[PDB]
Amino acid sequence: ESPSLLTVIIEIAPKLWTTFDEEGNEKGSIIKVLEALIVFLNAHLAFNSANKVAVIAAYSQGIKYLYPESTSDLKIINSDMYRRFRNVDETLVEEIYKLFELEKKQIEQNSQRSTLAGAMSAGLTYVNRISKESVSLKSRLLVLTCGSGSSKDEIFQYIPIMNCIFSATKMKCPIDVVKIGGSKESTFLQQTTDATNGVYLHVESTEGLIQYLATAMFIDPSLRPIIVKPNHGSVDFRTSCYLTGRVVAVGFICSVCLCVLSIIPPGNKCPACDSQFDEHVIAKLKRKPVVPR
Amino acid sequence: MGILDEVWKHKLILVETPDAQETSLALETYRKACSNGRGAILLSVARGKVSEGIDFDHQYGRTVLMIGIPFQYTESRILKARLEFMRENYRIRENDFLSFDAMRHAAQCLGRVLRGKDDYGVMVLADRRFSRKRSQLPKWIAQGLSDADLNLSTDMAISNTKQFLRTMAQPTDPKDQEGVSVWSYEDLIKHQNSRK
Amino acid sequence: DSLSKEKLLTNLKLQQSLLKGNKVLMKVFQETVINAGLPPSEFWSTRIPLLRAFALSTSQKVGPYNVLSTIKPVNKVNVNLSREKILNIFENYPIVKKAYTDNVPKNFKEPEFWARFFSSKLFRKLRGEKIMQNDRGDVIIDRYLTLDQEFDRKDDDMLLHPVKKIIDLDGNIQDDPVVRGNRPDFTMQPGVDINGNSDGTVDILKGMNRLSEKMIMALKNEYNDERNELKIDDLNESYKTNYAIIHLKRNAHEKTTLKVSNQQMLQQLSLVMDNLINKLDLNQVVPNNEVSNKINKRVITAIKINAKQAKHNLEVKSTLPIDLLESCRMLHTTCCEFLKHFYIHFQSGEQKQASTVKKLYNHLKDCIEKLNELFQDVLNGDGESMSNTCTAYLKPVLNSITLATHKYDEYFNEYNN
Amino acid sequence: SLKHSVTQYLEEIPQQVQNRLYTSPATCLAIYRILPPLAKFFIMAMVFNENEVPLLDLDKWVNSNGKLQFQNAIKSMKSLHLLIPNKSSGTLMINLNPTFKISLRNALTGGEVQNSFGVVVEENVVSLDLLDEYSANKWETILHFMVGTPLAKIPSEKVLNLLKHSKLMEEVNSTGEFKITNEGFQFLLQEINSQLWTLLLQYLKMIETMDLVDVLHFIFMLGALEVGKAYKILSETQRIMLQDMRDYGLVFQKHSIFYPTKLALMLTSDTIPDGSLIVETNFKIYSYSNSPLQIAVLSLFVHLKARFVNMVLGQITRESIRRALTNGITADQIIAYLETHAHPQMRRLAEEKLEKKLELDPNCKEPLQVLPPTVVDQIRLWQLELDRVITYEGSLYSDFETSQEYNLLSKYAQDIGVLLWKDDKKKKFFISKEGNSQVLDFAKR
Amino acid sequence: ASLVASIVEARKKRTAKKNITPYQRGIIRSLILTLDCSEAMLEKDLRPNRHAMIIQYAIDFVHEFFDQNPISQMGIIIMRNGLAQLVSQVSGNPQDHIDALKSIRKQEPKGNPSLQNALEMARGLLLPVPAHCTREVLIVFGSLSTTDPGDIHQTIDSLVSEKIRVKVLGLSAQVAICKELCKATNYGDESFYKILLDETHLKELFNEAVTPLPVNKINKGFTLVKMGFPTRIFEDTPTFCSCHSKLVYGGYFCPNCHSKVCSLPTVCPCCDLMLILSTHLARSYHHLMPLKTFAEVPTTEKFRSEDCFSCQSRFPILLTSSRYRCEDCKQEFCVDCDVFIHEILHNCPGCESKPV
Amino acid sequence: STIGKTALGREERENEKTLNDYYAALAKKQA
Ligand SMILES: [Zn+2]
Ligand SMILES: [Zn+2]
Ligand SMILES: [Zn+2]
Ligand SMILES: [Zn+2]
Ligand SMILES: [Zn+2]
Repeated sequence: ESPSLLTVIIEIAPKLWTTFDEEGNEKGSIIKVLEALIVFLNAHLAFNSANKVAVIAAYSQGIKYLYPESTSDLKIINSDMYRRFRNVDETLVEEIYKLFELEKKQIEQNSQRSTLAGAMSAGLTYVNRISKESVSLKSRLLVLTCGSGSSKDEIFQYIPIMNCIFSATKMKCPIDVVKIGGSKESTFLQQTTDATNGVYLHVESTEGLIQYLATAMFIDPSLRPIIVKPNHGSVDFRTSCYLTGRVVAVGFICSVCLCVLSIIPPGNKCPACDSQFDEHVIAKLKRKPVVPR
Repeated sequence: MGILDEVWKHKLILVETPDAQETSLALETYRKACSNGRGAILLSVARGKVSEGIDFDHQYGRTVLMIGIPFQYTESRILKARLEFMRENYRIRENDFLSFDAMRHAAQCLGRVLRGKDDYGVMVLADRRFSRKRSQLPKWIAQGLSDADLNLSTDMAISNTKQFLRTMAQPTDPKDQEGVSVWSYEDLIKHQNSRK
Repeated sequence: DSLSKEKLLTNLKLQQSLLKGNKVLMKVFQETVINAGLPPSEFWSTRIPLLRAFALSTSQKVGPYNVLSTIKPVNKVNVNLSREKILNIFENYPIVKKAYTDNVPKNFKEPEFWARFFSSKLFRKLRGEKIMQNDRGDVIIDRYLTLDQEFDRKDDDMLLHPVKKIIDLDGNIQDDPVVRGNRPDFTMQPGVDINGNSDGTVDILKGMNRLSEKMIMALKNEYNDERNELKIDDLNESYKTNYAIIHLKRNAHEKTTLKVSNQQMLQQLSLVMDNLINKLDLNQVVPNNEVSNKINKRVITAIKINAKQAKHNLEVKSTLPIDLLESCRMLHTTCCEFLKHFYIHFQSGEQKQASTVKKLYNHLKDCIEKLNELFQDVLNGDGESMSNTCTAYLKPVLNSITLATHKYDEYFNEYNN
Repeated sequence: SLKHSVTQYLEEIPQQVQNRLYTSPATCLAIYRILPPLAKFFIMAMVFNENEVPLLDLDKWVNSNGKLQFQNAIKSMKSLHLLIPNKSSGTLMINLNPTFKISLRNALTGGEVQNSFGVVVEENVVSLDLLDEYSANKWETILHFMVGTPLAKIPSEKVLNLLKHSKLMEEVNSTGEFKITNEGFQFLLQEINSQLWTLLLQYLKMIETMDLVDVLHFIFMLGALEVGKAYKILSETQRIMLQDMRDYGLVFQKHSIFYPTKLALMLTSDTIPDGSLIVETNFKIYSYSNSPLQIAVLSLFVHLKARFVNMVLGQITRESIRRALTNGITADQIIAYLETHAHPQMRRLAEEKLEKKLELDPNCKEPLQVLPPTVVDQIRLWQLELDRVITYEGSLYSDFETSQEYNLLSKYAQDIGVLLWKDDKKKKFFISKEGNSQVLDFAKR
Repeated sequence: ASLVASIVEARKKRTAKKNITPYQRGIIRSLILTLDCSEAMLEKDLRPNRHAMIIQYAIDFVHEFFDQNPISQMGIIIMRNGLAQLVSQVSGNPQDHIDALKSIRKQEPKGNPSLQNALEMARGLLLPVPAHCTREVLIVFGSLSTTDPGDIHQTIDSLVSEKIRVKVLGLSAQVAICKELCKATNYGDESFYKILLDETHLKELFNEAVTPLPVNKINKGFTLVKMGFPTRIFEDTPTFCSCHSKLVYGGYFCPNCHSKVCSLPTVCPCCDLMLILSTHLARSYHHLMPLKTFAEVPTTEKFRSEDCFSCQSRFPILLTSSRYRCEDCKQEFCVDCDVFIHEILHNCPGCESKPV
Repeated sequence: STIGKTALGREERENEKTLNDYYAALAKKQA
């Protein structure tokens, strides 16, 4: 009914995609998702003539805005493509080429953490700027992540993703997630989709991605209330402990810092805020249930 | 007329009496009512026992209504003789001395409102004859008396009082008084160095 | 004092007061206390706050104020009075109460008493108005005028006390006891008449002063300093906040229930670069028609479940009859109340409540039996048509009750034997 | 109304012509955008899969709340024959048109397009200086000739003929002059997008034997093109069609290469104010507008007295109002123009008036009247004055032998809705000239 | 010089924002909102009237407070006819309080206010609260006089003994007893007694009251609270809820007694266990790890990029550099972003993107 | 604006009862 902005955040990392190719029998599967995303963006632009497109790539050493251009060309797609569609696709491919060159130069750099949270925050900031500038535009976030590569530690991603969830809920900006890899579910991203009215999808095979993109992640903000989401997974809205690394259904959270704990911390002292708990108070919770003698 | 009935709804009424003990108890009651937030109004004589030492600061004194110039009784033989003696000896005019005597008590009552620089109050002189006595008020009161307030109306004075109280109810900026009205040891040393 | 857990639980009058007014609380109470047999103290233990709120509603009174001044008579004149104002008048003027109690049942009724009081000079004197000799007043009320004088003397003695030297005006006049000067002019002395006696205007001033003093003193009922007052606060050191700072360290272990090298990574990167520069076919995105059907089947498989949940995501309309539904709700409510009490006593942590825990466990077992009996009754009456629906309606509470009993049994097995 | 009008015209076209119309991806890209959002979603779902999906599966996607929207979407999609319903094996399978599917696939995936969108000469021109000025001037000339204000360069015989043959701009040779009508005023009240679409639709209906599919190919491709760039020259009919379109100020020719203009992009989708005016209780109008088009259209129902650079001042008079009404303009349309061109001062004062009304009586939500009710009352009263005298053409029936026959004839006339007046006491009645023949035939029978 | 005046005013505004420290704040709050409904509230200084504007802003405050403090609780008291009337019991349901305010807005205010009565009622309402929660009372006072039956100083002493904290928002002028209350009840701090100057400043004060108050160093109540995270259930048939005894399509299952609850966060009606979701706790992490302020870069030095890092927007070119940087990551940000990252978001995109 | 108009011219009671009876029984039991 009204124009909507689509901000696609793609987590393209050589380490992430090499593991996918090695575990599978598909070589260069990254290209497949590139052209699948290109056709998806063309379809989004064909939905209406007043809708914009933004692409943010999260590479090893940071983030980059593939579209629109920064601070103001090779032929990779036929020039017969629609002028508006090509104006975005050619720039996207050129920035992909430049990004690959830049990251190839620093391939030896030891990056121990991903940048998906920063990419999501940048996308939200871009949505805010465009909405404030133009006046009466809807917005939508898409996150294409490669989960095949084993992650080092996802704990540090918890807080920023939750803040992004809150901001998206304030701006009524659904965020959808598409995961390509081995793990069937990503707890944090699935929580993001469920709490922001998004769509969480996990696909094992890179081929035929356009079907999923067109049938599942094509719900524009105008008809979200009238379209039922295809998500199948169910979340628990739980969090892992702080010193045992297990999901806790019932536990103790420190009042001062609201840090979760499955069991009483050793030494009767919080391991995060260095706060000493009262012995008399802590004994009460340690007391066992009452049963007749 | 029933005006005291209207006053009673908003504040308690305490009245100065000839009995010194009763007046002291009235002062204590007025202070208690001002402290507990009930709100109180104290009626006294400008040349009475309260104005000769009792001080109203902070919560105790907020508004001072000087109802008329506290002129002495002109038709008094003692005062007339004193005026004649002063005119003959010190060459002081009778009107000048009478105005001085009244303005002195008016200022005496006015000055019992402020203890420090964080205290505030509204001082209304209700008489047509104060309009020409600005030059006779103390210097620190004359400087604060603006030219637009020389002759006001009751409603306009009420509006000004409301605005002034609302303005004075805000937190003061520390920088606005850091070294211009309140001096620390370093500021005092700087003043001494600049002066020397 | 009185507003405490023990007294609120023991004040049966308050319990009978709020429950008579509140119907829903009575709805639960009738089932859980009359037929079920739950102790009233146990019932109110979890509703302490309701009792305190209902008590505070009626346990508060307005502050003292000048009522006779608010009384405006406004030829006939109509003056309106209310019970609250009558009580305020009695509280503020004990003489009126004295003349009321001894005369209302004896000589004349309350309306006549109030009319005579309003017409009398006593009301004028208590209003702080100058009494006029021309006014006739009332003969009956005037008998108390001298008693009012005596009461005023007694109240003056009640209020008199030593005053601090800071605001001691008596010391100001007694500082020099041998002062002899010129007597003040008549403008500086109380007004007097031709005959030389007082005009009476000072009396009303003293009356209003005494009224204010009495109100302030009544505030202070049964229910060093000079240095602090005289010190200049503005010149003191500015107040400094004493808030505590916190530094939150972040170090948490990962959740608990092939490696690729730089050469392979660079080789794949070179491959993708070469492919992109050489050629790119967007038409290859279209599937082969052998995987499109599978993808569509998977997506529609998810869609069916999502729609089934979404079509049914004021109480919702129900198929059961009103009587049976109400009975089911009653059973659920009583069972839930028993469960709440059982869990409270079980997790109290003190063994002194073992008898209460046992009684609540027996009550829960009886609740299970009652649920089974209701299921059987509905099964036979409705021929299984509504039995399944009722069981679905009451399924979670049955599971909770049986879980509580199972946990109690397991812990008893471990503890006792 | 934009999408509704275009969709209605496209629906009236035969299916045989639609199938050939969907050959070029350029036309498909334009037609796709006009459908409702739900229809667009379904079309995008169906385009990328080469299979048949049952209608029930599509129904599952829509929530209970949007069930109504599902009906409109499916009805609109089926009206254009875009979705071909095939029933077999007891299931009402739904499939997409193969030509439409292939066209969308080519457009989206950059497949073979046969240069439907055209080529680029890489010889750009100054759009602001030349394209904007040319199109603005030409559109202004046509609109000026429509509003009737004198203008030197009269429009070409092509557009003049289209105007006359259309309901717009009624003309009579006996009178020897051209005047605006009710539809003309509505056209002038419509926005630029709808103003262009109306003329283009009239041209589409006017053209006879130049293919209907070719005309839509050219129009939709023109909408596809972007302003400020060159495009080398196409169909044989499209050559003369391009020359004709140059007469509407859409495409600019040097005198080999044609350039689209701002209106070309305006065709595809949409995109103090000029035109806002103040109306006083003294029947005075002060319009803060500087444009001959606005001045001329205001002159229709305003007795202009003077003008300034920044604004135009006039007075409402019975003569001007009667002129506008005689031209067929409705008071509703006049008040619509005034309301949609109300000044911010008038809007703020009317908002304060509504706020005061609701504050005084918030129980009733009174309507928001931007301009004083007296002007509305006066205009409607003048319309009533014009409508005071009512006359009909027909014949009077009397001298009936039998009351039964009189009642029979009068009742038949009432049943066929051609009875205007009757009197039983006089046994007389009057019927319309249209129904005179039917009444006479019934009387004979 | 007007543009430079605007720039210097912006710098002065940022001066206060410069000083930010990770103060310890009590996320778990128990607030008692006391409203004044007396004859003094019939004045027209606030349009249409004080009662109407105050009630509207109270509704908005309730919405914001329960949006940003999911695990807190609120209660509503009013002052009418010199008596304190309770209109909302302490609970975690925002809808009940909103409906209570919608009911309150109708009745005309009359009578005198009673601060002592209101404070006693608030103390009684806050008596049954855990020691780990912060007991707060927000009063909207409009009158210049107080009529009380007892000694207000004794009530103030009792409040100090009970460790309750009182914030007072005045309308016209400072009241001595209000100042003494707000000072003695906040360890001598005198910044908790605010008098508004206009409608916009009243809105700003109401919004400021939302954020949790920092705790005192000497007031230690550190402890561990037993809470559980339930799992949402999707059922085919309606079932009776253990909290309201009403049929609902689905509800969260407690992990300690398996009873179902309609909405979160609420104390379980059976095991008296607090049920919350991870997002409810996540909403308060920014109060424990506030983002450090951003300082503008002087024009003397050389800038990094011509476009904003977070939004990719051209930096306006003209005297004063329109750039803001994050010291942690040293990434230039535009003025439009800075406010968004410091008001809506709570993470720096540059810091998140920088690997370690 | 009246232009189009034609021109002017010529039960809880039992619940309370059982409540009272039960409380009377309670009081008698305590006494
Ligand atoms: Zn901690
Ligand atoms: Zn419920
Ligand atoms: Zn539970
Ligand atoms: Zn940073
Ligand atoms: Zn920016």
